[PDB]
Amino acid sequence: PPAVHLSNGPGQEPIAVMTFDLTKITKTSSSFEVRTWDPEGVIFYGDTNPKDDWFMLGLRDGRPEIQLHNHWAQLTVGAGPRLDDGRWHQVEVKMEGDSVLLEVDGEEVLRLRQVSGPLTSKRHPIMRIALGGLLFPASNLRLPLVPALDGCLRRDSWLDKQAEISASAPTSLRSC
Amino acid sequence: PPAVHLSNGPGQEPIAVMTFDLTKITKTSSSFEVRTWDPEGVIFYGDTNPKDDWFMLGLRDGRPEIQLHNHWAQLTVGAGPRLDDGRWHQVEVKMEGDSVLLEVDGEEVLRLRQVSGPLTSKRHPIMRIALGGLLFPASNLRLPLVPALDGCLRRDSWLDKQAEISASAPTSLRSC
Ligand SMILES: C[C@]12CC[C@H](O)C[C@@H]1CC[C@@H]1[C@@H]2CC[C@]2(C)[C@@H](O)CC[C@@H]12
Ligand SMILES: C[C@]12CC[C@H](O)C[C@@H]1CC[C@@H]1[C@@H]2CC[C@]2(C)[C@@H](O)CC[C@@H]12
Ligand SMILES: [Ca+2]
Ligand SMILES: [Ca+2]
Repeated sequence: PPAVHLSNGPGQEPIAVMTFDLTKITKTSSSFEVRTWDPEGVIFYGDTNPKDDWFMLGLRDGRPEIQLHNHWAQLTVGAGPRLDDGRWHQVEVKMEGDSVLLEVDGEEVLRLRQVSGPLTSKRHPIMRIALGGLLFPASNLRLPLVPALDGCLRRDSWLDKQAEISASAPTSLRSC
Repeated sequence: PPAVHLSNGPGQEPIAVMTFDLTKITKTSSSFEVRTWDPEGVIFYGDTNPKDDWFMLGLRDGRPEIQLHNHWAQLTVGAGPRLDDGRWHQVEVKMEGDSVLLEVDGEEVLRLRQVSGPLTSKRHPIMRIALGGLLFPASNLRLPLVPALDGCLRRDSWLDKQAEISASAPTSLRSC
């Protein structure tokens, strides 16, 4: 299975950005496998607005961390086991009603409840997903961390491929 | 080791309430072991103000759930494995800087960051801890649940015993 490096060069920007049309979404889940020895960094970021409607899944002290900022909630939460042990880990993020669920290696490790309304029914119908980086300065995070994540990603599926509008990459993706 | 039932009668109120003087606190951690087959309910509640400075640790769908409401954050978060398997489980809740940490059976399963300033340096210097129930109607929770927790508690330590002002129990505690 083809795998890509989650950091390019200095690791100051995402390795890829995908844009989706929220009105065409019929699937909200995203899943992938990640391998790394890096204890801190951004796995993926998402927003419909970089100022007040954004989300970030990363690692801090080797463990998953989600920072989220929208009309309903603003939080910085760590959960789950360390993933920086150099082993492949299955990760899944999805919506379940008004909640965001995080599953690691088959187990639910975190459920952020009351954080969102239906996606398709959101104001701005365009969602951006960035891999290995944010779409705003790391210093503007609720809790800053250094975004560079020295790791590999494979078997990824992002939201609903049928709603994907476009995909870009500042620089060509590197294979692991 | 002596153990007590976490629910008395209809399970509409806590089995015990302890009050502490925050200025005398030198230890914030609380720990105990719990056993139960009940998937939903309140393990313990805490506040300095039932309207806008409160906290609740309970179970929903068998898993830990924390609801917290204060000047800095307002959240409803689920995390960790199910604990309603009828086996004894070690649980520890403590402050680590501005974060609230939750450990289950020796493992950190949840860290709510940026949710609080130093306790000793809080406005109202009195904190109440209630076991097996809340100090306000369940309907006023951020996300209501039925508080009755049919389970047993033992080996409990609450905050700093040297700062404990008093302890009450609506009805006499029952042994498991
Ligand atoms: C977590 C989700 C959904 C599951 C999907 O698998 C990944 C995306 C990333 C973007 C999140 C969105 C949930 C809703 C958010 C928090 C909006 O309020 C602002 C950014 C959005
Ligand atoms: C979680 C803590 C601390 C660890 C201790 O072991 C238990 C108590 C319960 C009460 C919490 C407090 C943390 C600060 C809170 C959220 C205040 O803002 C309002 C209620 C307080
Ligand atoms: Ca890193
Ligand atoms: Ca119950």
